[PDB]
Amino acid sequence: MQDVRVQVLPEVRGQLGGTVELPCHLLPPVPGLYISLVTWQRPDAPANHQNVAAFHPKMGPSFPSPKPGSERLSFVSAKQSTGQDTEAELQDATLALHGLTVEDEGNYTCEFATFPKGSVRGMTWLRV
Amino acid sequence: MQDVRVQVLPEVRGQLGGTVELPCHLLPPVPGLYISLVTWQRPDAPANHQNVAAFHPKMGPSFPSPKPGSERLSFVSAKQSTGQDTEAELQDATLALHGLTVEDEGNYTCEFATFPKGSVRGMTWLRV
Ligand SMILES: [Cl-]
Ligand SMILES: [Cl-]
Ligand SMILES: [Mg+2]
Ligand SMILES: [Mg+2]
Repeated sequence: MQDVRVQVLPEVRGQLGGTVELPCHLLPPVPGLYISLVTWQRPDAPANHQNVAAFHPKMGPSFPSPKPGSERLSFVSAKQSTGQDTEAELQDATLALHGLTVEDEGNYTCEFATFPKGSVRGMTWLRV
Repeated sequence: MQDVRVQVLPEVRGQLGGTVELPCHLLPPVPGLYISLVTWQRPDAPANHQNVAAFHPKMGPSFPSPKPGSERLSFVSAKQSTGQDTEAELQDATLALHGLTVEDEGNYTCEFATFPKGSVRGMTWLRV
């Protein structure tokens, strides 16, 4: 079973008041690897305020910080299961920020909690 | 819903050739918080070799580094579900190292991947 790694861009440039995407993908495809969770964190934030977005395969997204907050964040492509007919897909963890503010600038870390490989991460600087 | 934090000791002293435990507990009890995964990492290791142990609620433990490796690691108290009669318990992520070697010394990070709160961690220096 191959190791997995988090593919990101090192820097993304956004426009104030606009939307920007932070690509994040778990590579390569590894049959049998289970993605238990994905999170986005601001690693330079106070330690108890690092998590800004999370995604669970069965329960979907959460946004455990008021800023940027649910209203200004979306998982662009991640899918949760909503019934017997639908399966989760967390491999593309790309995050969008909406209504960009100056306080949104900085480092963002995309982390996949996987089994059996454990947790792996990649970091992007959002420049606004 | 209260934030959760990882409770650890800052330093644990082991004896060469012996067993040592690294306590790790997710606090406080939070009704509704789901623990998706726990991992133990060596944060000072090369980046692609940080994960040394993982625990999934349904699939149990994995040890994605040859050292210390499965033979020399155990989750002291974590429980997986093994059927309809049993439920997982990951809140106590305490790790034991066995047959301690000098190469085992250093920082160990215990991380819980939770929903909806995201991923939180605590770090302990194992002194041997
Ligand atoms: Cl590999
Ligand atoms: Cl709180
Ligand atoms: Mg928070
Ligand atoms: Mg490995």
